[PDB]
Amino acid sequence: ENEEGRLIEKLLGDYDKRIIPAKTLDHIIDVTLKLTLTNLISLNEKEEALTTNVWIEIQWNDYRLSWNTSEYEGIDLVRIPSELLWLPDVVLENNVDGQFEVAYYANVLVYNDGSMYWLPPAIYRSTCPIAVTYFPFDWQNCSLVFRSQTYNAHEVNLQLSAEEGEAVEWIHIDPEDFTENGEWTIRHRPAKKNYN
Amino acid sequence: IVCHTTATSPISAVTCPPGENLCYRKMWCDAFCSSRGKVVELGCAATCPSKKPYEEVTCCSTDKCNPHPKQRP
Amino acid sequence: SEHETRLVANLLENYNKVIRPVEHHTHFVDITVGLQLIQLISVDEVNQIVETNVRLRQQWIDVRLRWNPADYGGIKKIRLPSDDVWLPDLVLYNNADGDFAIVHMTKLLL
Amino acid sequence: SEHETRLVANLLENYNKVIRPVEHHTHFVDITVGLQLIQLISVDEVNQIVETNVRLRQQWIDVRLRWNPADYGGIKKIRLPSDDVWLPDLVLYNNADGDFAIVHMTKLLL
Amino acid sequence: NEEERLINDLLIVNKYNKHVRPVKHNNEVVNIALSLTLSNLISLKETDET
Amino acid sequence: SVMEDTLLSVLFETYNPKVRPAQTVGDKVTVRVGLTLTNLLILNEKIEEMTTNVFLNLAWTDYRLQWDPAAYEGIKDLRIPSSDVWQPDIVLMNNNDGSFEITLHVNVLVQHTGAVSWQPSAIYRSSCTIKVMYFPFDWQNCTMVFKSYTYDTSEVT
Ligand SMILES: *[C@@H]1O[C@H](CO)[C@@H](O)[C@H](O)[C@H]1NC(C)=O
Repeated sequence: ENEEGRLIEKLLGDYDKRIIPAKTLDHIIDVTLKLTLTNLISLNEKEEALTTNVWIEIQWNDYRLSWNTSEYEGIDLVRIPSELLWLPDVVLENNVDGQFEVAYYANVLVYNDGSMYWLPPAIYRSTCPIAVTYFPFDWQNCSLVFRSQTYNAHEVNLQLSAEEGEAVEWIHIDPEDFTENGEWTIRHRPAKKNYN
Repeated sequence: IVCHTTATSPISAVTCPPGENLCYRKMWCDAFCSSRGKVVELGCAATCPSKKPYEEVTCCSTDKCNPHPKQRP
Repeated sequence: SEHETRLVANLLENYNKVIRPVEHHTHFVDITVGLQLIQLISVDEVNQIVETNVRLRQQWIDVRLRWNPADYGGIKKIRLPSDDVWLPDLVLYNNADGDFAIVHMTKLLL
Repeated sequence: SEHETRLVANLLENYNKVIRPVEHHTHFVDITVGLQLIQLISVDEVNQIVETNVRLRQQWIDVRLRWNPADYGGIKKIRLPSDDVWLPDLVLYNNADGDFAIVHMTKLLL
Repeated sequence: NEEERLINDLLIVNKYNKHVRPVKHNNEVVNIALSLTLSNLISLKETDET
Repeated sequence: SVMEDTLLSVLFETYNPKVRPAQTVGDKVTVRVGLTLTNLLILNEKIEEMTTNVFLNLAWTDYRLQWDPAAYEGIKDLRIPSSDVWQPDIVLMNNNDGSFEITLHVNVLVQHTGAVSWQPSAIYRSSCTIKVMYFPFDWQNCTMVFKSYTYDTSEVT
């Protein structure tokens, strides 16, 4: 009799995934995302498209999925499929194809305080224009632009992750389990919040 | 010697065979650098393995120098 | 929010996404259409095909989707899914080899 | 079969597939994984990608899906669909451009 | 809206089944008239024969 | 047709399509597998692939889909969506893509005896080994293997 069922059926009962979890008016959902490059697959100079396999880590808080561990035998962490929850529609806008969304809709780790850790992997065909001038001795500045195509800034506040109180203003790359592409070498990998 | 080793599940305090009496501890954070923290490798060694720019090694000569950072020797 | 949950439950309770939003079948629903061009992806001069990335802005009123904010905590906007409400079937007549209508069921502002 | 119909109704009655198959949340699910390689389709040396046709054999126990054969006519095996029961989120980490998880349900054996 | 009442009296009230041919007796035929309008001829790739 | 609605309501009250029809525990279902070739499209030898447009011709007996036509205005045969009846997972195993199942889910033909005929269509991409010794003066075998993915001899014949 997994105590996680009692809990999940209590939470998802009286839960609408269409509804932003704003506790009240005036409340902006602080959505914290972080990118992890797994493979650089291609930069088709003809199509002018960069192909990447990334694990993007979305983090946010849903006040509706909070509970008291004492009532559930100490359970502080539950996995709920993302198809059942409200998610911020964080997408790749600078895509050439129409794949705005992620590839694998992984489960969302839900903590007792309402914290949500979603680590969905994605395969993105971005658009980055080429600078042919010095081809083939060229370096390209290819961007991945992430924004919510549903919610605005009065609703969600996109921000970068804060690990150890310092902002993660860069793409994370495992120095041991990262295979360099074969034609393209990564020199810089910054990340900044931009406003139009 | 009595070293802590990650070559078991769960972690164990096992004594090293003859030839290795240096308890080492490698650490480095991979793609899960945030949700989990740095990796933790522990065990036995005859000589302190090499170090790379991203690693964080600590080898000793005593018993149980290399506990998980969330424990004590 | 409890308010927005209650609101979205009471707005879609007796709502049929199959009927136009009109008080009488004779009247029309005016849809303000707008195209936002983002990038020109390709031009096949052989197949005579132009490939573009666009946003099809559409505005219209749904008389069945009204509410008083005073009774719902001051709410004046929500972000309903698009498969939940009536939508116009805007089709690209001069479509070549792609999709005629919209297939990305993005949320809408109400 | 009528026995198997009543059984498939009684198994999935109050069964939730979002919850791990464990009598207690402290226990673990032991999934015996196996890989059956069928053919090597391609080795892209440029993009460094290898296509393989594999069968990802997976075995585990769901104590919520146990029954007494004497009460169902001697049935000891059925072929439930995968989408109807809990499945482990096995994922190919070093996936380049394909699917990270399994996308073919392919009814399982119970 | 009159359409809301009608589309109910047709599909739900009268228990319309969409997996049944529109015939009073299962011995009549449903005549389907189909035409074809060519909007545009995109290709005749001779290599793929399509 | 009102008799068709009534008959369908009757048949599918307690009918579950996840369940293999065995009127008696231990029986096997007999599935007849034929193939109608409509076009051999391509036999690309660079990837060892074979593309065809075929109709599978499947036939089996479901003891649950029986009725007396005298009680239903002489209805001796029904056309029923394939998703509503039990069908065996007859698939192309030797595919080169990952498309085991058929493409077009035409509706089955059910007779009052329980005889279910399904003639679905598929653009199948099968793998065949190419013998590169006498190319282009070559002859290829290029089979198409068919079986139920999940049901075995103990279950279907
Ligand atoms: C959690 O539940 C227990 C009852 O098991 C109760 O005693 C305790 O006060 C609760 N904690 C909070 C923070 O409400």
